Amino acid sequence: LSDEDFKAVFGLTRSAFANLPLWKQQNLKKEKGLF
Repeated sequence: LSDEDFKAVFGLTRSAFANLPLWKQQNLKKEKGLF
């Protein structure tokens, strides 16, 4: 997924995602079915 696609899926950029704690990233990926 490119940045725009990622933002379309997660509602935030990959940078904003990386700005999140890794457990939050885990939960988000698991939530959005991309784990």
